[PDB]
Amino acid sequence: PQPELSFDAMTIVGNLNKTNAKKLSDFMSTEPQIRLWDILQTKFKAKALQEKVYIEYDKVKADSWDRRNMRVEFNPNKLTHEEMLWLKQNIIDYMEDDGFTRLDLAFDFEDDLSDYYAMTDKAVKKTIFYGRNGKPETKYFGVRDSDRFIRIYNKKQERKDNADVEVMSEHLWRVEIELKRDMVDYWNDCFNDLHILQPDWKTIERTSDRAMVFMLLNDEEEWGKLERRTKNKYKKLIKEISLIDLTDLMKSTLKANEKQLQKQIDFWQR
Amino acid sequence: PQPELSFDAMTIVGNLNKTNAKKLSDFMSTEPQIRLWDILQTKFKAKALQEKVYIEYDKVKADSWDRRNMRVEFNPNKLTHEEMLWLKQNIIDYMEDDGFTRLDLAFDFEDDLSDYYAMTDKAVKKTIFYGRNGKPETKYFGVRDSDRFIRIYNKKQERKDNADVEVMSEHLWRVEIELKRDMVDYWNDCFNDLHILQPDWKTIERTSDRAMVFMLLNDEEEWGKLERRTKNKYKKLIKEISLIDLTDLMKSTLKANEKQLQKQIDFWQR
Repeated sequence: PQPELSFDAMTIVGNLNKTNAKKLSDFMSTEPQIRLWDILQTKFKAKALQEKVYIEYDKVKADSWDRRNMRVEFNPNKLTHEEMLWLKQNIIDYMEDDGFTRLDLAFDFEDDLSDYYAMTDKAVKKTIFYGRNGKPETKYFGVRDSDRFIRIYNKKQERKDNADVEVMSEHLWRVEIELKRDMVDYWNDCFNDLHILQPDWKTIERTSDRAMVFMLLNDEEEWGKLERRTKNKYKKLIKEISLIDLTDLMKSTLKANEKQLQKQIDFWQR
Repeated sequence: PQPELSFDAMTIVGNLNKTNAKKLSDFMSTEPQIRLWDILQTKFKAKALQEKVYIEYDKVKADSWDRRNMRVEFNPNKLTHEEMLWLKQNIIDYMEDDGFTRLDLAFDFEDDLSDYYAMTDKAVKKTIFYGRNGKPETKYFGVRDSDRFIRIYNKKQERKDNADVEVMSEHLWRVEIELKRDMVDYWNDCFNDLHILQPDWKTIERTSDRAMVFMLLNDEEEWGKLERRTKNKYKKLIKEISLIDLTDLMKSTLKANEKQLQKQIDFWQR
């Protein structure tokens, strides 16, 4: 099936007038439905819309480092159009120099991806959480504080664990692609290096090759020991080996929805 | 070599009088060298000894979980005898029902443990943090909120990352054993189920060799592809190879230091 695609988090950074700082700070105090703390004239913090939006202002940090002085954070999938309009009119519009600092792509699949092998052709860090079973439940590729980070994990299990309403599907896995700083502008093709695979090594006829791969695919630590020219050889081979690569479906769904998603972004920037 | 062993964290939980709550709350306010916040009559938080000791009191949250109402947290390796005596006299003594909630065993090794891994006789959950190189830096066995949790990680790398003074040894790895709640009393012979192992093939110097074996050990059909002259080379190699189990050295060092460690505990409970 085609995976559902959506933005899953958005950060927006901007700068705020002396006049507007207060104006906005003033406004917020009057509304009991917003939660205010860490207040000074140069500082404030806030959560709004039943704690779905984080809002932070700090000028002295902003002056200390040559940066923008207000962030707004939230997940658009959990906001109501009504709400989105409220937030734009009452917060975002009053920011200047405003743009995106974060942007997350969420591909939901109704398959089980435990059984796929997820890989980057690039030489980066990883993290794997295994279940009691010895099988993987959550995978991270890259590091969170970076231009690009990827999670692949069992959404069903994660939703169940979070006491969310249970799901009609028998399997549900997400593939989240966190784009920060300048990478946000390339969201429409950000999983070029990424592949989600599953091959059948038997059908291959070179013997040492098959062993070597089989090991790489069954002890992730063994990548750590391999010479760099070697790493590339086996990266090549892995990709070269598998029939169905879900990358292709992702790229497709992305293209199919590029225009809507694009509009959805444009909305915030006007 | 024999690994250095020590307790690496201690939590102490107790209960505090109405009288003593204030008394202590009063005492602390007078010392500018201790940092007080989140104050109510039922609540208070504090860090002392240059932020090395956390201290938290909460009556409303003690009973709401059916526990004792004050924690004191700290790493004994980073405290001065002077300091330890200060803390006992000015804090711990005024607690009643006092006992240990947490206790961590730290085995430092001057070897490289990258290729070693732990297994209980259970198939518990796991976490592995890999470096950019593809090698493992940190391994977790179990879950942190439990009677028992184990970290094995590169202390050298972790100390370097923490901007600690660099170390004369070329390798330094720790094996931390976090014991909580009732398990603390059994710090002393846990390893009937447990082994810190290196599998057969891991022990080999040679990448191609170790791959080839791993495959032979995990796919029966791969013998069928191999002329006899090869089979023997790997037959030879297999027999030639043993698992290394560090458990034994740990049990030993533990026994060797049981009495000191035991005294070191007794100190706090008087």
